[PDB]
Amino acid sequence: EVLLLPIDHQPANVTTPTLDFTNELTNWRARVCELMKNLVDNQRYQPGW
Amino acid sequence: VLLQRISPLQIDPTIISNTMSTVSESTTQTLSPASSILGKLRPSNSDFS
Repeated sequence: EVLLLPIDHQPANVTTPTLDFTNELTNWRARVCELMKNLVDNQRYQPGW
Repeated sequence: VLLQRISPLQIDPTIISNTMSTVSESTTQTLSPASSILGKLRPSNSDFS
């Protein structure tokens, strides 16, 4: 009586869904974009631009 | 011509043109280092012998 998932599950509170920025994959996309900001912050890693 | 068949490496036809697209310039300039390269050196496989 159990299934296994690769991501975290959490049941919804309401039946009318609407947009939020509080979950695991948005946190993931945020951390990836934060690394790319830290990578564009140096111009050693791209000297041509 | 004898080492031609022994040696494993051949020329990669597109290294030079796949490069110089990482760096670019404004089109407002009339001088171009990348097309200066591609007018300066001509690979043509006659370099190879």
